Amino acid sequence: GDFEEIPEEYL
Amino acid sequence: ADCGLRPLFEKKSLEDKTERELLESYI
Amino acid sequence: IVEGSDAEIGMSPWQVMLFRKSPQELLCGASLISDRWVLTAAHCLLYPPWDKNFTENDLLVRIGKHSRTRYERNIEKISMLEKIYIHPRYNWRENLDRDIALMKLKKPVAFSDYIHPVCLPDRETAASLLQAGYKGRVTGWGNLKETKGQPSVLQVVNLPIVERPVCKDSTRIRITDNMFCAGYKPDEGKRGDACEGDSGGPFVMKSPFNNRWYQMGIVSWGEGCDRDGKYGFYTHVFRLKKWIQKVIDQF
Ligand SMILES: CC1NC(N)CCC1CNCCN1C(Cl)=CN=C(NCC(F)(F)c2ccccn2)C1O
Repeated sequence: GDFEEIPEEYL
Repeated sequence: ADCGLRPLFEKKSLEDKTERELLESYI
Repeated sequence: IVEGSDAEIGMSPWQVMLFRKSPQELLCGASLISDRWVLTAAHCLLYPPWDKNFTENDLLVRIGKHSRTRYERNIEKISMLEKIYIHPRYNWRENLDRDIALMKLKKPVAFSDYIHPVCLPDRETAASLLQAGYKGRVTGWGNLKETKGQPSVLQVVNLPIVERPVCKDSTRIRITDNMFCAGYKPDEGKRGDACEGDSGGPFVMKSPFNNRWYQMGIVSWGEGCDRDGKYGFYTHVFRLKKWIQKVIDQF
């Protein structure tokens, strides 16, 4: 949702 | 073995805005 | 948290956010009891009635945060789950009895002024502190009211432990020993309570004996958010202390 994007490396 | 001790408070001998409330309750 | 207030930076170096990958969103609160073990409420991972049965490879653990939405660069640390552990005698069918669970990370997290583990109670500690009237502290990124919406930064609220009798007369749900309620009476004036989104978070008490913080309860369930006459029920960590130890010993 309204959350900032988290770096790909963690997904 | 070093839990419950916060780097930015207990560690520097600093209290927070309300922790006292808890102590004052343990009457 | 309803009727709470913004937390001070580093006020909860053990607070954890259970993050849902897709779609990215807050799942539950949690607490760091070890550099590799995180404790949380058991209904955050499993709850059939709502078709909730999250698999380990479905979440992320964001530790060291103050902001709810922003990826606080250079501070927070996101970790991956290796194995989820739910209490084998967890009553998701009736009253959420034994609503506890652990989460072993794949890589240990590095402590700092923002990330530090909390102490688990011992029979003695638990004995002298778990008493009606003795306030504890609850913190989370949940709703601000029962129905603004979410907060910007971590919320906090100090609440007083309530007597067994009172708790039981405030609901129709079967209140067991593995749980205790906390909150202010309608007359008492003060309010406050956890709410949807706060589940899993840590209910702690600072020991006046050695000034170390302890997690006595785990935010479990409730009927409405901050209603007079209504209280909040938290998992009684120490009573479930044995299962916790066993799970970490064996693994
Ligand atoms: C609304 C909340 N209020 C609080 N003070 C603290 C946490 C809160 C979050 N709710 C999440 C957990 N909950 C889940 Cl899975 C199901 N039913 C809940 N409440 C309704 C109920 F009647 F009390 C209840 C209790 C136990 C089992 C089933 N239903 C509940 O609470």
